[PDB]
Amino acid sequence: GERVERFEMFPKSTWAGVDTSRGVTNACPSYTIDSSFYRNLVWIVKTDSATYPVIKGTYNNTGTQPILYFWGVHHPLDTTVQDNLYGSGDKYVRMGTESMNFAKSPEIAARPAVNGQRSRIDYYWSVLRPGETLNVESNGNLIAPWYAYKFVSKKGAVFKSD
Amino acid sequence: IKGTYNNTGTQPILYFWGVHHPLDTTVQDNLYGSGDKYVRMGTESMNFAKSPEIAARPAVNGQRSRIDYYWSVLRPGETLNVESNGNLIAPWYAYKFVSKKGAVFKSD
Amino acid sequence: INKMNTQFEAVDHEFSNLERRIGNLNKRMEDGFLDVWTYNAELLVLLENERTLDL
Amino acid sequence: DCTIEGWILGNPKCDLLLGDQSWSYIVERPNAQNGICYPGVLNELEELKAFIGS
Repeated sequence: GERVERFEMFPKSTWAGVDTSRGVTNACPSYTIDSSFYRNLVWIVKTDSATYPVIKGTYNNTGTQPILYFWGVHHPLDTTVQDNLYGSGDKYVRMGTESMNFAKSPEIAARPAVNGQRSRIDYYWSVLRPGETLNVESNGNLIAPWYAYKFVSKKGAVFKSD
Repeated sequence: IKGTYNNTGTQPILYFWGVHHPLDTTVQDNLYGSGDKYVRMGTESMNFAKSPEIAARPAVNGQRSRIDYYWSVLRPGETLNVESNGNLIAPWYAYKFVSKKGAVFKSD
Repeated sequence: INKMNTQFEAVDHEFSNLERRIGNLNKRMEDGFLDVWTYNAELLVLLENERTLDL
Repeated sequence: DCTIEGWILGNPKCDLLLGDQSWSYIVERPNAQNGICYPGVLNELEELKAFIGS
């Protein structure tokens, strides 16, 4: 990578019918507060009303810069945690582009505790090419993208030293 | 739907299949029945099973649905079984194949 | 010419979007072999012409 | 006018290559336009091209 430009791709006001503020946990703290989350991803949680209505989003590529973006799927530890954070029924997290196809189902299991969490979040990444459109659909357990990186490249390397 | 194919000769058989993913539950319920669908296939060494993943992808050539294509090579003496409840793109023609090392060139 | 007849075969297979590392490994291997063979041949040519004129 | 994908899949516009065939090497043009018609992903396409080259 030679040059990057961080921008907002799917704003918080894109997902309709779901609570966008509850997406924080003590496992991801900032230096001021204890419960926070990634500044580039949104942990979509149910509102007071249940059933987690089907959420959709889209993004068109007009410029000439590839767009590196990230998303995630949340896997709770109990059916109680799933039914509390999201609605009831079969959930899914699916995404598509002109060349990308992704679809993940919730896999609830009680993993060992890491940073006080027995749940997991599988993180996935992709690169939307110039002129490529991205569609996102979910019924639950979705970690939605918020900020992405417009990216222009030239060969380099990475060093692990002090 | 079920299907099977035995290998009697001595030529490996390169074959292809696919799984269709519509954009709506309406499209799925229109093209195929209702309920849980699956596309599963097995050989003496191959195991495949894909579930329908309905999502509205961006339109490419006027299609918001997708078809995931998969390929395999049935070895001589290997049997192939195919089973499906929906969303199956079934193999029709395959290639009996005899090999020797070569390459591929991308030029005009 | 006899000791140089051993050909190093190398073709560039297609590498996907998620095969950047294998592609870079292939590129580095082929480029290193090319550099080694070129250096060997050129310096052998120079030294052999030298000692031939001397002979 | 095609790619290997549309060739072994059987795109109706690449039917000149067909039946029982033999060769020593395959040539693919860069600006071809007849590939995967119905959108999707051909799994292990690079390994498929490598195995076809042989």
